[PDB]
Amino acid sequence: ADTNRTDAAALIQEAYSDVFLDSVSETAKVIGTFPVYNMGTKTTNLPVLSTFP
Amino acid sequence: LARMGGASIGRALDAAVLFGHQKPVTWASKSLFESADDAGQVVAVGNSNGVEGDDISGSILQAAEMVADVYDPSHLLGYSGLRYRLANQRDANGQPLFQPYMQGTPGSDGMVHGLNTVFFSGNVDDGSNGDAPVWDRDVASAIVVDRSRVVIGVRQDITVKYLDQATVGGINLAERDMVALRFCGRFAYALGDNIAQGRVAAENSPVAVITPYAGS
Amino acid sequence: HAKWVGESATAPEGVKPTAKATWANKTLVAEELAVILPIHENVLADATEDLLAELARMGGASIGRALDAAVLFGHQKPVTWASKSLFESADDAGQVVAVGNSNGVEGDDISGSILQAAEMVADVYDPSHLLGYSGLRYRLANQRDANGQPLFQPYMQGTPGSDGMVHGLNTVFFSGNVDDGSNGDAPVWDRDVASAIVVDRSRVVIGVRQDITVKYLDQATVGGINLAERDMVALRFCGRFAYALGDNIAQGRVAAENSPVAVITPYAGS
Amino acid sequence: LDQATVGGINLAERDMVALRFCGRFAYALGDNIAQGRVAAENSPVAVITPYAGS
Repeated sequence: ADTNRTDAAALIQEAYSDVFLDSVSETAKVIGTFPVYNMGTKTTNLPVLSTFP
Repeated sequence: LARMGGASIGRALDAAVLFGHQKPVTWASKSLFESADDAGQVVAVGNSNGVEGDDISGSILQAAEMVADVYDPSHLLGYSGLRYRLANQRDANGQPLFQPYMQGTPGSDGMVHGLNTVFFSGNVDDGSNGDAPVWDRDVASAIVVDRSRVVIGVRQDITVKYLDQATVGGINLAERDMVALRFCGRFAYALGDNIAQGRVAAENSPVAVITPYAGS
Repeated sequence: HAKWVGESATAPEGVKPTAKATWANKTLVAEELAVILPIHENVLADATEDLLAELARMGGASIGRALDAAVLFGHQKPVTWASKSLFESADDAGQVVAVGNSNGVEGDDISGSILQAAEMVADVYDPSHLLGYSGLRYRLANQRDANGQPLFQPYMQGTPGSDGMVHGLNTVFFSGNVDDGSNGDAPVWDRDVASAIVVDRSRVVIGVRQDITVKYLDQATVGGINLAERDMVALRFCGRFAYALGDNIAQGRVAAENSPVAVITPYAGS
Repeated sequence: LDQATVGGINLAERDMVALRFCGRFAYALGDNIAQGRVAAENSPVAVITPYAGS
């Protein structure tokens, strides 16, 4: 007879740690990188010169 | 969940603009890689030990020269660790190219040949409940771009709505004690890629690709 | 992940998708390692030296070596430690770099190989430590061109520089022996399997449940020896330790596989 | 509730409203206090039952 870990089990709490717990990281880059145009409607037209004499 | 909803939208926008991954059918512009590839502005890296310009630094200078012809190159886009790839470039005798000697060798990533570096990472919808990468390393080592020729249209920036009565995905929220966050934003993209060169309609790109060494 | 959605009232593309997030669990489990050092009371009396102070030094050092060998290479690792050893993490991730015999015309001399291993960890982590066996300064010096000029620093004049910092990685040197399970020796670091390891230090946790304690025994039965009946004594040493590796940072909808560890392997050829 | 679907009733579409009530509860009985070498059986409760005869 010896009062093993399974006889004492109800006295033995596991602990918890946040050391490896993180949110998602914001990896997106195109809005930070390229110039942004604020659109007032679904479609916008951009005229460009195509040819010259 | 608020962080996850926001971040998930930003990743999907990057993958559409760079490589055309799930790009909306109404976007008439080529994606960055597709613009350069169709313009033939593609520099393959080689293994000459830089006896040619075909080492990665000589390849970056060639890709920048292709853009600098009609446009003004400003950024280098790629995946991270570029400092470790610019270090460890070797002569036909084995000496380093990029800096004098190996002793102090992993320099700064942040500015390469006068181009600002931008690093891309993460995953996006594959169309089958799996993952696809934002940057496809099998087709591009890096992209050189003139930043001024890309316009990103923000029609509506990312918004969050809190749902506590709705039905979503067949779930009646209120009778089940569920809640949901709804995330959406509205975006557009255009590339100013064919500046006129004469009396015939031009074919250029403000984008050039460096592609990995495929051989041996 | 987000989806590109349309504007219909009845068609399937006019409805927004649902999605999950998922968490998982990693465990530190404390495991015990120990030794007992028995000796005859007459030998303690007749020796010139304080043999109990010497055996007290031997017991503590023996435990610290056995902990290092378990964490780095998985040598006699407890079955209850669910995490991969550092080498096993890199090896399963395929983050393995072989040193070559090229005089550095390849990227593959040891200084080039350290940068390739640093790049592999830097892909999803921040590498900060280089682990190996000592004398690295003498191997960093004496790296040569196909012409015989030095690769590492300008000229041979002042050439064995500091070990302590190398390619922006802090160096750490491992040495000694551990139980081979057959009453011989096994090395803490096997030089025939790895030249060095690159690691992100922050992804390793060492749990210390009980730091090493010494007990003097003069009546106990140990190893089948009745100590007091044989006019003997012993020192007992034990400590309790755990290890976890934060190896698989999430990447998307599917459960990811990564390593914060890359291995550099010796030149195996002729 | 005024917009939800509850019990098949689309509330807004039918000019209905509802009140939703909930609470969360648990119960434990501290019986079987230990008496010795063997796990003991003993209740903190005794019941009085009505006279059955006629």
